[PDB]
Amino acid sequence: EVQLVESGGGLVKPGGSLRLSCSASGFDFDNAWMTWVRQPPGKGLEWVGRITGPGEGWSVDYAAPVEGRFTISRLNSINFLYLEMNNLRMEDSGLYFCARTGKYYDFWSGYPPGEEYFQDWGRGTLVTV
Amino acid sequence: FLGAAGSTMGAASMTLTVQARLLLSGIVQQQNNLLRAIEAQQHLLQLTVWGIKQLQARVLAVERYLKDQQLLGIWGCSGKLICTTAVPWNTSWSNKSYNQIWNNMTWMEWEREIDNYTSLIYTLIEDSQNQQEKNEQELLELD
Amino acid sequence: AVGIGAVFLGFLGAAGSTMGAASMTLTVQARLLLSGGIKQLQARVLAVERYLKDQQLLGIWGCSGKLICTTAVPWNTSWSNKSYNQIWNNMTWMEWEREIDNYTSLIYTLIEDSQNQQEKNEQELLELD
Amino acid sequence: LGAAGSTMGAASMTLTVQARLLLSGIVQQQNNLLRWLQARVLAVERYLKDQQLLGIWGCSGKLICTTAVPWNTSWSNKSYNQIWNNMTWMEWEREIDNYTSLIYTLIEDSQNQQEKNEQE
Amino acid sequence: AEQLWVTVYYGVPVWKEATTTLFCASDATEVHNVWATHACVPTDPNPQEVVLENVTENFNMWKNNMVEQMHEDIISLWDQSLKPCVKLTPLCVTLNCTDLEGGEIKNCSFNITTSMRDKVQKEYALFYKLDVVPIKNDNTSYRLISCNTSVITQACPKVSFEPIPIHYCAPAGFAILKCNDKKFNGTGPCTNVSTVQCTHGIRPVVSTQLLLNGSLAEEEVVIRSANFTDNAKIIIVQLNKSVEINCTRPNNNTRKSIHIGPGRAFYTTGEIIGDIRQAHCNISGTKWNDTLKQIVVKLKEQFGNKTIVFNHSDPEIVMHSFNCGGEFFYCNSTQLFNSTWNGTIVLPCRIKQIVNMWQEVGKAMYAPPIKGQIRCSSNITGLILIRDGTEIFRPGGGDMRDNWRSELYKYKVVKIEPLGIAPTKAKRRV
Amino acid sequence: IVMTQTPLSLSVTPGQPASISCKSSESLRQSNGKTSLYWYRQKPGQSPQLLVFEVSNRFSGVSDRFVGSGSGTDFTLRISRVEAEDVGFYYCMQSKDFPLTFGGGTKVD
Amino acid sequence: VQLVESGGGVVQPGKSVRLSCVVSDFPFSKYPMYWVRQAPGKGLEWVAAISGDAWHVVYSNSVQGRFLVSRDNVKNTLYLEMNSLKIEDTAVYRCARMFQESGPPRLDRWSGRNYYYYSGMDVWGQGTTVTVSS
Ligand SMILES: *[C@@H]1O[C@H](CO[C@@H]2O[C@@H](C)[C@@H](O)[C@@H](O)[C@@H]2O)[C@@H](O[C@@H]2O[C@H](CO)[C@@H](O[C@@H]3O[C@H](CO[C@H]4O[C@H](CO)[C@@H](O)[C@H](O)[C@@H]4O)[C@@H](O)[C@H](O[C@H]4O[C@H](CO)[C@@H](O[C@@H]5O[C@H](CO)[C@@H](O)[C@H](O)[C@H]5NC(C)=O)[C@H](O)[C@@H]4O[C@@H]4O[C@H](CO)[C@@H](O[C@@H]5O[C@H](CO)[C@H](O)[C@H](O)[C@H]5O)[C@H](O)[C@H]4NC(C)=O)[C@@H]3O)[C@H](O)[C@H]2NC(C)=O)[C@H](O)[C@H]1NC(C)=O
Ligand SMILES: *[C@@H]1O[C@H](CO[C@@H]2O[C@@H](C)[C@@H](O)[C@@H](O)[C@@H]2O)[C@@H](O[C@@H]2O[C@H](CO)[C@@H](O[C@@H]3O[C@H](CO[C@H]4O[C@H](CO[C@@H]5O[C@H](CO)[C@@H](O[C@@H]6O[C@H](CO)[C@H](O)[C@H](O)[C@H]6O)[C@H](O)[C@H]5NC(C)=O)[C@@H](O)[C@H](O)[C@@H]4O)[C@@H](O)[C@H](O[C@H]4O[C@H](CO)[C@@H](O)[C@H](O)[C@@H]4O)[C@@H]3O)[C@H](O)[C@H]2NC(C)=O)[C@H](O)[C@H]1NC(C)=O
Ligand SMILES: *[C@@H]1O[C@H](CO)[C@@H](O[C@@H]2O[C@H](CO)[C@@H](O[C@@H]3O[C@H](CO)[C@@H](O)[C@H](O)[C@@H]3O)[C@H](O)[C@H]2NC(C)=O)[C@H](O)[C@H]1NC(C)=O
Ligand SMILES: *[C@@H]1O[C@H](CO)[C@@H](O[C@@H]2O[C@H](CO)[C@@H](O)[C@H](O)[C@H]2NC(C)=O)[C@H](O)[C@H]1NC(C)=O
Ligand SMILES: *[C@@H]1O[C@H](CO)[C@@H](O[C@@H]2O[C@H](CO)[C@@H](O)[C@H](O)[C@H]2NC(C)=O)[C@H](O)[C@H]1NC(C)=O
Ligand SMILES: *[C@@H]1O[C@H](CO)[C@@H](O[C@@H]2O[C@H](CO)[C@@H](O)[C@H](O)[C@H]2NC(C)=O)[C@H](O)[C@H]1NC(C)=O
Ligand SMILES: *[C@@H]1O[C@H](CO)[C@@H](O[C@@H]2O[C@H](CO)[C@@H](O)[C@H](O)[C@H]2NC(C)=O)[C@H](O)[C@H]1NC(C)=O
Ligand SMILES: *[C@@H]1O[C@H](CO)[C@@H](O[C@@H]2O[C@H](CO)[C@@H](O)[C@H](O)[C@H]2NC(C)=O)[C@H](O)[C@H]1NC(C)=O
Ligand SMILES: *[C@@H]1O[C@H](CO)[C@@H](O[C@@H]2O[C@H](CO)[C@@H](O)[C@H](O)[C@H]2NC(C)=O)[C@H](O)[C@H]1NC(C)=O
Ligand SMILES: *[C@@H]1O[C@H](CO)[C@@H](O[C@@H]2O[C@H](CO)[C@@H](O)[C@H](O)[C@H]2NC(C)=O)[C@H](O)[C@H]1NC(C)=O
Ligand SMILES: *[C@@H]1O[C@H](CO[C@@H]2O[C@H](CO)[C@@H](O)[C@H](O)[C@H]2NC(C)=O)[C@@H](O)[C@H](O)[C@H]1NC(C)=O
Ligand SMILES: *[C@@H]1O[C@H](CO[C@@H]2O[C@@H](C)[C@@H](O)[C@@H](O)[C@@H]2O)[C@@H](O)[C@H](O)[C@H]1NC(C)=O
Ligand SMILES: *[C@@H]1O[C@H](CO)[C@@H](O)[C@H](O)[C@H]1NC(C)=O
Ligand SMILES: *[C@@H]1O[C@H](CO)[C@@H](O)[C@H](O)[C@H]1NC(C)=O
Ligand SMILES: *[C@@H]1O[C@H](CO)[C@@H](O)[C@H](O)[C@H]1NC(C)=O
Ligand SMILES: *[C@@H]1O[C@H](CO)[C@@H](O)[C@H](O)[C@H]1NC(C)=O
Ligand SMILES: *[C@@H]1O[C@H](CO)[C@@H](O)[C@H](O)[C@H]1NC(C)=O
Ligand SMILES: *[C@@H]1O[C@H](CO)[C@@H](O)[C@H](O)[C@H]1NC(C)=O
Ligand SMILES: *[C@@H]1O[C@H](CO)[C@@H](O)[C@H](O)[C@H]1NC(C)=O
Ligand SMILES: *[C@@H]1O[C@H](CO)[C@@H](O)[C@H](O)[C@H]1NC(C)=O
Ligand SMILES: *[C@@H]1O[C@H](CO)[C@@H](O)[C@H](O)[C@H]1NC(C)=O
Ligand SMILES: *[C@@H]1O[C@H](CO)[C@@H](O)[C@H](O)[C@H]1NC(C)=O
Repeated sequence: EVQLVESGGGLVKPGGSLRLSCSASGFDFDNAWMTWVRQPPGKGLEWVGRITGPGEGWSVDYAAPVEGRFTISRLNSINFLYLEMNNLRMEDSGLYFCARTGKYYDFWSGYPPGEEYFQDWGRGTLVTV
Repeated sequence: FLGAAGSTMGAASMTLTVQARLLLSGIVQQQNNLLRAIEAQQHLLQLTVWGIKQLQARVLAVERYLKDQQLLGIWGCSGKLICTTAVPWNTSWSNKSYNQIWNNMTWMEWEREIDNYTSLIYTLIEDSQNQQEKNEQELLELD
Repeated sequence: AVGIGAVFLGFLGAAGSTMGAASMTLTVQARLLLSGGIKQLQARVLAVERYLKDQQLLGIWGCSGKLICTTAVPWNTSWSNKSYNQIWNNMTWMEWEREIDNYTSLIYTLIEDSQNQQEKNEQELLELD
Repeated sequence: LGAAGSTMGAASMTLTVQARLLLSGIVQQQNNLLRWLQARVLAVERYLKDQQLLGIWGCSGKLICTTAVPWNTSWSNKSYNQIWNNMTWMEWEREIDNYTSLIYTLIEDSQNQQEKNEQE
Repeated sequence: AEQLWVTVYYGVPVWKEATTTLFCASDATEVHNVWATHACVPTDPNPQEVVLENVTENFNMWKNNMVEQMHEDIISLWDQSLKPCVKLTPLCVTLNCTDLEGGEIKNCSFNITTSMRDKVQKEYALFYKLDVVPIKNDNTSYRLISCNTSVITQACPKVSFEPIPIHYCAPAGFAILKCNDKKFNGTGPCTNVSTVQCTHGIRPVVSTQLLLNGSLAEEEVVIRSANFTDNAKIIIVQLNKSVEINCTRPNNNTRKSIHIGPGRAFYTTGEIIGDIRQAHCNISGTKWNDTLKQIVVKLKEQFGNKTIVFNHSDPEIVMHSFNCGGEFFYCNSTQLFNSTWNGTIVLPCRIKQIVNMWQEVGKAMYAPPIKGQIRCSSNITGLILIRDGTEIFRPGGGDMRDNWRSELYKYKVVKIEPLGIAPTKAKRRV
Repeated sequence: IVMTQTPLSLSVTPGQPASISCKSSESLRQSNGKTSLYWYRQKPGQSPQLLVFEVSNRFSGVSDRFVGSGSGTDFTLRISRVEAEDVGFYYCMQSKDFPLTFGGGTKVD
Repeated sequence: VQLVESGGGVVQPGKSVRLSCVVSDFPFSKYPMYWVRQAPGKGLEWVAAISGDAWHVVYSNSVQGRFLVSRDNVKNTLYLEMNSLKIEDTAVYRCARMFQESGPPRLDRWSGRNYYYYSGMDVWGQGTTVTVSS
């Protein structure tokens, strides 16, 4: 019954700013790790960044080509996820997904920090730069 | 300062980190220069039609500022911008679900959704919380 | 073609009630204190100039924005020969502000310069550690 | 205005007297309405300018409050005891008057627009 | 599920529709002008304009309170500056006039002036046919026109009359919305609604059958009205391509003074110097012809058959009227309404010195004479037209309120109410 | 309150204008800015149908010749060029306060 | 839309029945309702009224305390129960909808008292008939 709807995508000039939103439903958004993933045109899925939960201090991690330009945030009061993008380039354009993020670590074979997986996705919102 | 009047409620809280786009700061940078004393460098030279209207203009700048501070002052939410309360939302006020209010809605349409019910919410903050907590706080100082 | 009875409270509605019943009623007398051929304008400033004074005196006492608050100024039994439970259960407010009318000036000086002036020089010098 | 010649570490003990008498002074106009208030209305607006501005600066009610904003010595690099136990307040204002509005945005943003993003 | 809690947000971007009282902002001195009124808040050349993103907001250009507010105010400004001056009550006496096209200006000789009681004073005077009336009981002997009409009151000569742009600023907490659609009908919704704090320049020009110094519609020629197939709702023609006019008073016109008020001197035409040459105007014959065809194309998108006919529209209401340097011209604009669509145009002008009001009852201002020669040029950018129901178009009457509807047709007034609540999961810990 | 009307019987033929007025004891002007007087018609053997709700506005399915006016006490419904199917009754109904009453119903033949 | 009643007929004095008006399509909790009584050969008499949230009930003085009305916004029903019947209650009852919409109750600020607005009627049900005799 999980539902995620991205929004805010549109046409933007190089160097410009943009703010994508994600309305989360169907689960416990508050303690849930969230991730942004994009698909450039004619290319595959690409991990953008991920915000953690309370125990992790809402820490956020970023992909190298995007570190410094992009900002991931949350307002848990209305179960919204956000993506603040500044100084965009052509290659920033694609279809942007938000997805509920699960943590996995096998005790006997695992290596820290284990692995993160994406159990629920939204339909995406189109960024054109 | 109305830059996100077409944006959505789930997204307008992002740009609201600027002080409601420095809302009240536009008043103090106005009344520093509204109180240019060229009015006192003339004594208006007379009583004129404009100075009658300016006098009726500054009063509304005084009153309608106070009615927004007082209501924030009484709600236990003095000077903040986003504060939570103790009042439970009643679904009879709006049977809209969660994401439709935030992700999929403007602001001014949402005004007309609860402009009927708005006044009941005003009493149901004060007499439910801010009248109420002060007595229960004072009981916790009795010991 | 309208009409229903009372729901919450009225304006000045607790002004014949006891203190313990009027203490839960203060907001209605708090809201409508401000809102409500030159002689309208001369009223529209006196209504402001009375509101600021009562707002200002709460500001000095470390008690701005709260409806009620306590201090550390000791009540002096010379001011009232009334017993405790007579005050909180039998006396109305309108009677009560004829009984402590004379002492009021002593009270207001003995809030500021007594405590909330003194609770800043003590407050500022709790640093350095 | 008594400690106007004091140093900045000394005149701070008279901060309460200056604040009280800013508003209306002692009350003149002893009810003599027998026989034309713009100056009366401005004095409130001068007062309400500052209380709202201390409200945005997270510092309503207080007289002396701290911050999370470090100083930028390009304003004035004059060090601690060069001024504090050496200079009055009229002269310290005549060192910072060019930079005044620049201080006000920084106190607004990095102290309460910042700490609004720490509430959660 | 999560029990939702109430959260108060201060600074929400909401508003409503409201009414208010406005105040001027002049962008600039001895303060003796009727309209400019330099006792006024100075402006700010900050560009304050904020654009929106997603707004659909209906306006109106007739039921907007901003234009009814001026017409109760600009008559107040123009009558405060008329009250302390001298009355002209002893002037309404028996005249004796003669002439020195025919005889237009009139050497008139009335012979009392009660500076005192015992000794009334004979007097020399020079008048106009637009100010005097004949009397039926004797030989040629006249009187002023508006004796039994209203109190004729002289304007003080040390005043001014120039239009100066008056920026209406809303008071604080309010705001003014502004649309930016080029094809705006005048009464529909808009798409790009920008937000300002204080409007643009408005020249307070008074004129009839045209607009002077106006504004500029951009990229094409706009025609607006409400009820097209009714004859009542006057169409308003705004333009691009500002058409220039010259108008002049080719005389010298020295003025004398006559002491009638004990401390208040009456001013009249002393003697003209030179040659009696009628006041007129000049219009470029090329641009005017090119302009009217551009109107008819937009007319034939609302009256697209039974082709457009121009025909010209009592000395006052029929004539074209305007002011020029504190001097009021009545000009015969018959020539500009001749054609249909299937060098330097000279229009003659007459001069009246007893103007009337907007409601034209209860007061009658008298202009003082002005020494020297008067030149004024102005951009004609506004045309008033009325239908009759092929289609024939007259200029129209004299409802002066319609002038500013061509200048407030993008502006409404709102009320920023930045306090509002919304539910969320977070409760204040008590 | 009390609110009667006049005349009870108007036995007419089509082709002429006439009018029916309802007279008010208590004056009607509510604080919303409107006068709550509702004029409507029944046919014999039928539940009634709304002619005009306010004294100004009309209802759907109404000929243009049905005009009404009045002060706070005077109230008038005018029928221009009275149509052939104007049989039955005509009740004047007010909505000031309770109990909200009626008129007798003017019979038109 | 469709608007009829049920439960009509003929009873004795001292008896008690309850009618049943049923609406068809409009949102029923939004609107208030009414009851009217046309006597045979007479004009009309107002009977009763319910608020939209079924909280406010105003009766006529003659039938005060005897009758009973109620709502069920889920089942979209409308009841007029009656008690202590008299012979002069024999007339035509009609179920009727308010013309305008109504809002929620108002709560004036100056006195903690709500307000339910009430305006007149457009859609009369054809209605049943109750006769009280021997
Ligand atoms: C907040 O509160 C305010 C009120 O309070 C205000 O604020 C307070 C603070 C106080 O200050 C207070 O004093 C203030 O006033 C609420 O405002 C109210 O809003 C509602 C809308 O939600 C308004 O209701 C409408 O009113 C019109 C008439 O009002 C006019 O005049 C007023 C004032 O003069 C204006 O303000 C107003 O805008 C109008 O101009 C009324 O006619 C409307 O009803 C018709 O339309 C609806 C919509 O279709 C119909 O409902 C439908 O009914 C069918 C039938 O069963 C159902 O199948 C549908 O499901 C249902 N719903 C929908 C969505 O369709 C309704 O029945 C009626 O429909 C007409 O019905 C007739 C009769 O059947 C029909 O005529 C027929 O025609 C045919 C063909 O011609 C045949 O001839 C038949 O014989 C003939 O009978 C006609 O065709 C139908 N038309 C249509 C389109 O269906 C509508 O209710 C209300 O006026 C307004 N004010 C007040 C005081 O209440 C506000 O809502 C509150 N906010 C919130 C969020 O709640
Ligand atoms: C979210 O909001 C909800 C709605 O808010 C409402 O609207 C807002 C805009 C604002 O104005 C609010 O102020 C307003 O309340 C809140 O819901 C309210 O909750 C309160 C509870 O605190 C409710 O109060 C109860 O009211 C009941 C009704 O009282 C009326 O009726 C009494 C008599 O009752 C009548 O009896 C006859 C018997 O014959 C019934 O007739 C039968 O009807 C059948 C069905 O149609 C059938 O047709 C039969 O033929 C017919 O005989 C009749 O139907 C019935 N009336 C009703 C309405 O049912 C009167 O005595 C009384 O004066 C009033 O007129 C009370 O019964 C009830 O008391 C009972 O319940 C108590 C707690 O449950 C219990 O302790 C008591 O011992 C007692 O048993 C309450 O007093 C209020 O009605 C609600 N509002 C609405 C509109 O319904 C909601 O609270 C809020 N959410 C939260 C979390 O707070
Ligand atoms: C009639 O309309 C035309 C065009 O709308 C007006 O011409 C424009 O007038 C303004 C000010 O009068 C000019 O701005 C000035 O430009 C000069 C150029 O040297 C500059 O030095 C000044 O500082 C100022 O910026 C504007 O350029 C000019 N437009 C053009 C194309 O030349 C004209 O003034 C109007 N005349 C009347 C009588 O209304
Ligand atoms: C007005 O005064 C009466 C008493 O004179 C108050 O009634 C008392 O109310 C409390 C509250 O429940 C009861 O415990 C007492 O038993 C009541 N007194 C009596 C004699 O029965 C009444 O509350 C006062 N009005 C207000 C608004 O407080
Ligand atoms: C108006 O002025 C004319 C011009 O002076 C007056 O007419 C003169 O009257 C005297 C007296 O008989 C004659 O000597 C002159 O020859 C007349 N001149 C002319 C040009 O007619 C006249 O009396 C004055 N008054 C009126 C009422 O017309
Ligand atoms: C206009 O009429 C006046 C009469 O009022 C003429 O004024 C007279 O001028 C002569 C000299 O030319 C004087 O001697 C008289 O005393 C004047 N009479 C007066 C002032 O009443 C005047 O000449 C006429 N013509 C013009 C051009 O002004
Ligand atoms: C201003 O008005 C002029 C005059 O009509 C416009 O110029 C003509 O516009 C029409 C309609 O688009 C064209 O058919 C003509 O070719 C244009 N030129 C000439 C010389 O007639 C002009 O488009 C308007 N706008 C601006 C910005 O100048
Ligand atoms: C525009 O004006 C015309 C009048 O020339 C209106 O047309 C008629 O208006 C009368 C006025 O009540 C109606 O009785 C007629 O039925 C109308 N005729 C037609 C064919 O509509 C027209 O309605 C007006 N339009 C607007 C939008 O005001
Ligand atoms: C109206 O008067 C103006 C003078 O203000 C004329 O403008 C001059 O036009 C000539 C062309 O013949 C230019 O060479 C001058 O530079 C212009 N001078 C100024 C000051 O504008 C204008 O030509 C006149 N006629 C019309 C029809 O506008
Ligand atoms: C505007 O001027 C024209 C000039 O042709 C006037 O038209 C005619 O003027 C002659 C005078 O030589 C009259 O005999 C005619 O009767 C006029 N024609 C018409 C149709 O009236 C015109 O009268 C003037 N109009 C105004 C208002 O001044
Ligand atoms: C809505 O209007 C804006 C306005 O943009 C301005 O356009 C003028 C045109 O002359 C130009 O001079 C300004 O520089 C522009 N910018 C500013 C900040 O004033 C347009 O940009 C939008 O495209 C318009 N929207 C539509 C749908 O046309
Ligand atoms: C919200 O946006 C809608 C577009 O998407 C719709 O959203 C959900 C809630 C469903 O209704 C579904 O039909 C669509 O996917 C608009 O249609 C709508 O007008 C917007 N505004 C609201 C609901 O207030
Ligand atoms: C309307 O707002 C949405 C939400 O941000 C945005 O996608 C869209 O670009 C806006 N409309 C226009 C015309 O920019
Ligand atoms: C003023 O001057 C005297 C002597 O110069 C000094 O002792 C005194 O303390 C000064 N005042 C203050 C407030 O320091
Ligand atoms: C403030 O410090 C920054 C470095 O952090 C410097 O770049 C800037 O010039 C300083 N401000 C001014 C006004 O000089
Ligand atoms: C304070 O400043 C004055 C300025 O000349 C100087 O004379 C004096 O020595 C200073 N005192 C101290 C303690 O620095
Ligand atoms: C004014 O003219 C009339 C007309 O002849 C004359 O009788 C009268 O004496 C004159 N009065 C004066 C003061 O010149
Ligand atoms: C009066 O003077 C006028 C002006 O010349 C003249 O037409 C008229 O004939 C004169 N009256 C007599 C009786 O001559
Ligand atoms: C302007 O356009 C709107 C639709 O966009 C239309 O409803 C309106 O009637 C038009 N204006 C006129 C005067 O017809
Ligand atoms: C107006 O034009 C005429 C001829 O066309 C010329 O004689 C006159 O000098 C012009 N006046 C002005 C002010 O341009
Ligand atoms: C005149 O009417 C006809 C009929 O539709 C139309 O085809 C034609 O375009 C119209 N003429 C003009 C100039 O629009
Ligand atoms: C203009 O209007 C007059 C008014 O009677 C009319 O006689 C004339 O035919 C119209 N057309 C022209 C070209 O004058």
